Amino acid sequence: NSAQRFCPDGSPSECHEHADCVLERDGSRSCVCAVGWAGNGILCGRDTDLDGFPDEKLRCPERQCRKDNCVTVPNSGQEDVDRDGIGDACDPDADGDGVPNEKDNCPLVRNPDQRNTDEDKWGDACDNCRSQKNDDQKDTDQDGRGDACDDDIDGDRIRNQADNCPRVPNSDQKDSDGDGIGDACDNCPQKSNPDQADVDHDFVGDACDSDQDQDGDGHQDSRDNCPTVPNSAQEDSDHDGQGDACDDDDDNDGVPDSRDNCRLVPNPGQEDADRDGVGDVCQDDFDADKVVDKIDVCPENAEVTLTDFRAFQTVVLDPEGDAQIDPNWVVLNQGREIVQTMNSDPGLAVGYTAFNGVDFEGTFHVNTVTDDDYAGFIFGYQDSSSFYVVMWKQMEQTYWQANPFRAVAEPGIQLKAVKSSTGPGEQLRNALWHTGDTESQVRLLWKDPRNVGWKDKKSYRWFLQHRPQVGYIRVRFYEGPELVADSNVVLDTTMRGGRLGVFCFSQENIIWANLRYRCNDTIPEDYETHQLRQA
Ligand SMILES: *[C@@H]1O[C@H](CO)[C@@H](O[C@@H]2O[C@H](CO)[C@@H](O[C@@H]3O[C@H](CO[C@H]4O[C@H](CO)[C@@H](O)[C@H](O)[C@@H]4O)[C@@H](O)[C@H](O)[C@@H]3O)[C@H](O)[C@H]2NC(C)=O)[C@H](O)[C@H]1NC(C)=O
Ligand SMILES: [Ca+2]
Ligand SMILES: [Ca+2]
Ligand SMILES: [Ca+2]
Ligand SMILES: [Ca+2]
Ligand SMILES: [Ca+2]
Ligand SMILES: [Ca+2]
Ligand SMILES: [Ca+2]
Ligand SMILES: [Ca+2]
Ligand SMILES: [Ca+2]
Ligand SMILES: [Ca+2]
Ligand SMILES: [Ca+2]
Ligand SMILES: [Ca+2]
Ligand SMILES: [Ca+2]
Ligand SMILES: [Ca+2]
Ligand SMILES: [Ca+2]
Ligand SMILES: [Ca+2]
Ligand SMILES: [Ca+2]
Ligand SMILES: [Ca+2]
Ligand SMILES: [Ca+2]
Ligand SMILES: [Ca+2]
Ligand SMILES: [Ca+2]
Ligand SMILES: [Ca+2]
Ligand SMILES: [Ca+2]
Ligand SMILES: [Ca+2]
Ligand SMILES: [Ca+2]
Ligand SMILES: [Ca+2]
Ligand SMILES: [Ca+2]
Ligand SMILES: [Ca+2]
Ligand SMILES: [Ca+2]
Ligand SMILES: [Ca+2]
Repeated sequence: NSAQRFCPDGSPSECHEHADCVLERDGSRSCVCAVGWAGNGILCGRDTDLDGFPDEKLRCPERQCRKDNCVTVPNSGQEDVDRDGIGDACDPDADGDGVPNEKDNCPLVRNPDQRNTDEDKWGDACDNCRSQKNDDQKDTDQDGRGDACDDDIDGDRIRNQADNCPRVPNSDQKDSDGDGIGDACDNCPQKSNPDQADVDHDFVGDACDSDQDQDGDGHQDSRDNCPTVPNSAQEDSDHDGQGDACDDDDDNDGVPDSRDNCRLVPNPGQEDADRDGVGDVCQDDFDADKVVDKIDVCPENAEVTLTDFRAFQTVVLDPEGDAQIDPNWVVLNQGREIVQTMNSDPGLAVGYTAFNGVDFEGTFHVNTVTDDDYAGFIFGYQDSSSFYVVMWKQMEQTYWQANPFRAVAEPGIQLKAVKSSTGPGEQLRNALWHTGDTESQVRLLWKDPRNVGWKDKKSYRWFLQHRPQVGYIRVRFYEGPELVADSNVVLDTTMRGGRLGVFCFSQENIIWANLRYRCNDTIPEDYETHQLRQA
């Protein structure tokens, strides 16, 4: 029998049995349903597919109270085009136009006529390049004309053939070295590297690249706005050249941040609308990003703001190709849900924001009985040769390519460090498939002692904690409401910060739903416990 708890401030909690009381930085507090449950904090219903919408409707009136419109397929976007109560994620005819999904060249825009003049994946009714095949449907400047159609693909009003950065906008067209490649998109804005050689594919060309990075934050010294402090996120509030992590007045208003109250907005006076410790222009907006602290994913970082994965770099881990099918990625739920539909070569979707200390949670689900291969997530991504990966494989299996070596994979969660000395290729590939260490490639920092694969159409919630400063790594897995695997504190210092993403390898129809990341440098307690308990 469980009883009513008190909030973190000691006031009596008034949350649901299956909700926690959290207090925000302004000493207000709110309830959140615990993993396996959904609603506001006060009403919690069971959440079967771990996606934030409950199996039954609830009496409160916020999105998360209305009944999940795909009870078992995770769909945090809750998308329902034809608004018929069946979610796109599990409605036989998503747009209700007669043509069932599998046979509909435009599954979400209605088009019984099924016209498709170029014969690419997409019907005319929803193809941003009518007479030009282009299944990936890239529209870099969000204009309507896909790239394959666009005479100004990046929308900077400079024509493509007359644009020295034909894809990265730059109306000033500055090329500060004449290599022909414009500053806005030259991997080397200082040195002529017309050929653009980038041997390691870290996106620093050769005439630039030093491969010197002493703090391990994934930034070249030559190019690290704060060389000795791991600061992968690279913030520099004032723009004064030196990043916050070493800078002594990150905003510049004369007050040292050693003793300042609006550390990130100019406030030379330390003046207030109230006496409470915080200042003024930064009251409930520490970083004045005009996004209130409570909702701000990186409450003291001006450019990051909201968990958002729709801007993502795509990495391919065996570029030669074995299947020569590339994973293909769909984002949904406003950048808070990723989906991968192919039975593909290895690959990573990786978001553009980087982090120091970070918390990252998602729901892993493989929406299909078919295959039994690998899915996972990525944190501390620095480049295609340096990152941390968590992968899981349904079925024990020896990889079919016996070259370059025999890679055998086991069921059951793996934590791996990837520091490849070769990069995307044959080696890294078998290295990633193999459950164990590969001499110049991968180290298996942790594996789940259960040795249990993921179940077909089942939904698991993951919670990562990374603290690059102290090399702290810790991952938890929940199946339904119950915790099922815990790595414990894994100390490892290979990439001291990086970017977040997802990984897949040979597995069609994975959903990563209800994705959340946030800034967190406050180091977990059981770190010093771990450190002390060397007795
Ligand atoms: C950023 O990271 C910080 C550390 O990793 C996070 O701070 C931690 O916040 C939690 C608050 O939940 C504190 O942990 C404990 O909370 C429990 C809650 O009771 C329930 O859980 C316990 C197991 O702890 C279980 O036994 C019970 O049955 C309950 O179901 C309390 O019982 C404890 O007193 C304890 O406070 C950590 O102490 C706190 N650590 C630190 C170092 O601050 C922080 O919240 C993260 N911030 C984010 C995501 O914004
Ligand atoms: Ca009470
Ligand atoms: Ca649900
Ligand atoms: Ca659902
Ligand atoms: Ca529908
Ligand atoms: Ca329908
Ligand atoms: Ca249809
Ligand atoms: Ca249609
Ligand atoms: Ca077409
Ligand atoms: Ca087309
Ligand atoms: Ca375009
Ligand atoms: Ca252009
Ligand atoms: Ca355009
Ligand atoms: Ca351009
Ligand atoms: Ca240049
Ligand atoms: Ca150059
Ligand atoms: Ca390079
Ligand atoms: Ca490099
Ligand atoms: Ca560095
Ligand atoms: Ca640094
Ligand atoms: Ca600065
Ligand atoms: Ca500072
Ligand atoms: Ca400064
Ligand atoms: Ca200051
Ligand atoms: Ca200030
Ligand atoms: Ca104040
Ligand atoms: Ca803010
Ligand atoms: Ca922010
Ligand atoms: Ca299967
Ligand atoms: Ca297989
Ligand atoms: Ca496969």
